[PDB]
Amino acid sequence: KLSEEQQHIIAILLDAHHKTYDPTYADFRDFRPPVRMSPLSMLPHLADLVSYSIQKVIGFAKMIPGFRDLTSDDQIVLLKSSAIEVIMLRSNQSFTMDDMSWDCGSQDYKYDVTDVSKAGHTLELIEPLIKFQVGLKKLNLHEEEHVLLMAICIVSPDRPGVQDAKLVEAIQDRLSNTLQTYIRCRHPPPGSHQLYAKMIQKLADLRSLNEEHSKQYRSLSFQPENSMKLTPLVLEVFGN
Amino acid sequence: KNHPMLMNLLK
Ligand SMILES: CCC(O)(CC)COc1ccc([Si](C)(C)c2ccc(OC[C@@H](O)CCC(=O)O)cc2)cc1
Repeated sequence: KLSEEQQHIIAILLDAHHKTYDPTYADFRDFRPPVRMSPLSMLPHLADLVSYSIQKVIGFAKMIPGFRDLTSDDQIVLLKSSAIEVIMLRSNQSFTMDDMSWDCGSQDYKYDVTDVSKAGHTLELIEPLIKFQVGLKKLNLHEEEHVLLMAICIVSPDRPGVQDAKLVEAIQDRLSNTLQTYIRCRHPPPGSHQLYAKMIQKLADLRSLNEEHSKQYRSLSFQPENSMKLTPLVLEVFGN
Repeated sequence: KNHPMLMNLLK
């Protein structure tokens, strides 16, 4: 059974997600407009969406119990390394399996594989990305499990550049033990069937997606005309 | 490099 401490962790993470995820998508009007019908016509809009999402991921991470107690250098390392993965994870909430798209409230803000390719990305990323979204969606995670998985993703001690790896691991262990205990005592069978191992495998998949996205991001952002279309925060967090 | 925007969002 969940301890009071573990229940507090879950409550904090649910609150953190709800303060940083807007299921009305009301801010999307502020982004540069999507353009479809120009191999990069969607780059300005999707750069703004990604930048917006980085802000949300930072806001979520700062609420993870213990995260703000790490050194600021480790906080930065963890966020720089995990941000793209948490974006991929949190985007699953808008992903719909009926047409393999991210539906953010309106047709203008419904993104399919063509839209992602129109930000410069290729099938080498988009195909595993869609496969990941479908696989994650088919787990039918409780929101508790979803916010625990994002938190575990962020506080991973094996990220490159982490200095106090043992302190990071201590936070992740608290979160992992909370997730395992939640699955065992609150996820009804058979849905709990190897759910933890499957969620861990999703973290492995996100590492592979991270490497491919970074490879394509580095190639795209190396061209100054493309970097010009990004945002200051994207350049700072994803690299310049 | 420095990460002032990331750092400000962490405060
Ligand atoms: C150089 C181009 C570059 O590489 C970097 C600019 C492009 O990178 C990308 C990264 C990821 C994606 Si996407 C998995 C298709 C995605 C989908 C929905 C999102 O948001 C939905 C909700 O989570 C917001 C609601 C809220 O948070 O309130 C966010 C992202 C697309 C482009």
